[PDB]
Amino acid sequence: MRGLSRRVQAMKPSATVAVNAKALELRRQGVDLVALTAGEPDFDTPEHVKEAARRALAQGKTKYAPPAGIPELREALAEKFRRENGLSVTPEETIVTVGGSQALFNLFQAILDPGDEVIVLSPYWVSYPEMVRFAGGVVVEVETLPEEGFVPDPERVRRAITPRTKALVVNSPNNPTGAVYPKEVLEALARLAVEHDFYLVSDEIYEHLLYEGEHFSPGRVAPEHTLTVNGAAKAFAMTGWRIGYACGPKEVIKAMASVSSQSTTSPDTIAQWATLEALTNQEASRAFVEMAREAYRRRRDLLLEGLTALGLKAVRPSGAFYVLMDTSPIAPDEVRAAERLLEAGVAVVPGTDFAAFGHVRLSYATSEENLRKALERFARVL
Amino acid sequence: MRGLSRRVQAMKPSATVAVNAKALELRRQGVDLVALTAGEPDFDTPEHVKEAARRALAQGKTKYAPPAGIPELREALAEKFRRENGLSVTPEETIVTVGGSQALFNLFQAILDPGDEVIVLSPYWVSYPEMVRFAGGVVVEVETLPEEGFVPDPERVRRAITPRTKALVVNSPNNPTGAVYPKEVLEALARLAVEHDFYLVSDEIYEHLLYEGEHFSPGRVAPEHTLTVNGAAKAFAMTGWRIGYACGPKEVIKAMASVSSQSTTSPDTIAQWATLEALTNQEASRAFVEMAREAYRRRRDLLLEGLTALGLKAVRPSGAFYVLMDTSPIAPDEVRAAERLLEAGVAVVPGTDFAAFGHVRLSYATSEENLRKALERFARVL
Ligand SMILES: *Cc1c(COP(=O)(O)O)cnc(C)c1O
Ligand SMILES: *Cc1c(COP(=O)(O)O)cnc(C)c1O
Repeated sequence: MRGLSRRVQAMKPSATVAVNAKALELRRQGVDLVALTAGEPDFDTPEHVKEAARRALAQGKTKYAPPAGIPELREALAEKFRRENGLSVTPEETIVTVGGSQALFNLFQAILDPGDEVIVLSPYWVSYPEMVRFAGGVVVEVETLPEEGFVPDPERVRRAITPRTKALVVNSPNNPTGAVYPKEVLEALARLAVEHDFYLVSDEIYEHLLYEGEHFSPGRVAPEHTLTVNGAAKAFAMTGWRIGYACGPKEVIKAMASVSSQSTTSPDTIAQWATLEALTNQEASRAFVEMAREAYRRRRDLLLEGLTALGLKAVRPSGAFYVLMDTSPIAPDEVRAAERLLEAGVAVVPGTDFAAFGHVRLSYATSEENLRKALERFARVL
Repeated sequence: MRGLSRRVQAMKPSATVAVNAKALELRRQGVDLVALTAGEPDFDTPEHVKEAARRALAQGKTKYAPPAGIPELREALAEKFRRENGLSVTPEETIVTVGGSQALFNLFQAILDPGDEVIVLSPYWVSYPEMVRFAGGVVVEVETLPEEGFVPDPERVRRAITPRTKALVVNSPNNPTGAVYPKEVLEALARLAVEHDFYLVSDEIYEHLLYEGEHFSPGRVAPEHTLTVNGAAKAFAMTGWRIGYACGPKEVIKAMASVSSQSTTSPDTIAQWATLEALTNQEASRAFVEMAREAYRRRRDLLLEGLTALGLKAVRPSGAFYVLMDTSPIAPDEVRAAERLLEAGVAVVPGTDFAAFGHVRLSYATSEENLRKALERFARVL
């Protein structure tokens, strides 16, 4: 018999896609749009990393690599996690994946049985519920509030814990809120995992995109319960290279490697060698990170000042490059609001898919010139 | 609760790993071993491919690409499948993946529900039964005989069909046997798919490594029932770039792309542009393929002659770069024969994991000198 499987037919339709279609038809008819939808840095990948790629090519490093990644990179990862994050991990507790997205995918496939529950904090990155459901898991949502700066309340999270809880996903700095969680909150969440016996999944890919505060890794207090996900995508403008990495409990890391061996085999060899350089040449990478950080901060300040002048509400973010704007004064709901802005000449992402109802996500990974234009168009709508 | 999923724990041990452990121990204690274990070309990837990669780097093509692959590549794939395989496909019925292995992985996740049966023809590539069982499928084995040149009998396959049969996997040229199936057998297998309503999965990655006969794609006779898997890995010596592709029913291709968006997002962008060059620059690419076919042919003949003179049995291969050798005159089983050969100074792959019992896989993807050096060491195990 023919026909698709139940797991693939169950995939929910994105609201972001429908808005995006209307954006394309407008472009076709000559309409000038300013896009504030980018989920990746506007800067190109730094030359020290590109150069390392060129060397690998000439050195003929074009053969299959081990499922968990070339050993040199696994060693550099153990160094990065300890030095930058205060995490006590060995090279064997590290893994290279096809982007941080595959680390999360392999992780869920490795720890979830049909029926297992995963607590997610809304607004959340679109992929979390999809991944949990594709592995037969049950999504249990806990909401963070705008009035609380979108920082989780440990008390609201405890109420979502049941005998079936397998994991808790935390993402700080956060996409789409841009919130940075204080160390006290993160320690409180780690404590819940220890007491209730479940995994704490910490998505930290935005660690270097920080404007105020400190990036705390919960793996510092509960290493055997925490699975730290990270990658080179957002920090070094390497989204198209597809290189991510994680660390955590030996048996879980080993399980994730077995999944890669039956699916992707191993990440692109040239990209693994280029990433080793990004981690080893701290001087050149630090220079790129500081340059991007100062640029994003100027862009963020400019945006918030403008939004405030227009009377538009948006919680001030401390990390990443996003801003959740309240659309109440523009329309009754975020989808209708996003369509109105398109007609005004500004492309935004509706908050529907992130569970950020009544809000729209704005990205400041664009030039200041583009941010000023958008603010002008916002004024016209009001 | 903490712990691993059943799907990850269901994966059983490999005989290849166990013998490779002793092989690494001997290499460690100053032992010289000739390796005939390679599953990838010994040639480095051609310069024009490397050159397309450098251009992409210099042009800033390092951003996220669409889930099914960049539009330029999907269009080139349609042409390749039409021109080389006589398949009538559109760019929309085409998909780019992270290696041919991911194409197969996403396929089974998209079409298999727990209990659905898949028919594999033994000896088979180690990954087939792994991917089927991971998706909840049930493996049904149909044996191919050495006396029949490892070519399948449609009648034997027919007897294996039940109401629960979801797919049939065909691999020609074959790994590990090296057999090339005749157009008539492929047509017969395709018709069983249409007659009994199920999917025919055709793994054609070795299509260009053919010494005698013609390559036939069963998709020509059963388009609505056939998923054709291929890739740049073996033909253009690009195993480390991780780029594969497939074509087939529009709705299946669409479901495979959704699995990608939730896991790997999209294959490495630099590698996608490089692959486009390997498909469009026909003159440079054919020159490489022809040069490789010539070399593989010389090595094959050299190997078979040496085996025959030694009094060892082996079915003459028509494609790929493998040879299954009968280990009866050496040891009771293939694992012990593999261990005796190691001590004689030769590393080979036991046939256990491919279900090729009493046989050992030899790879001639190395220099003639190494092949000669290996045959010479074979005298010590008679
Ligand atoms: C970008 C991102 C990731 C991973 O991205 P990759 O491109 O797959 O490395 C994971 N989590 C969040 C919240 C992200 O924004
Ligand atoms: C090498 C191979 C593949 C795919 O390899 P990728 O490196 O993932 O492109 C598929 N089938 C067989 C039989 C192979 O030998």
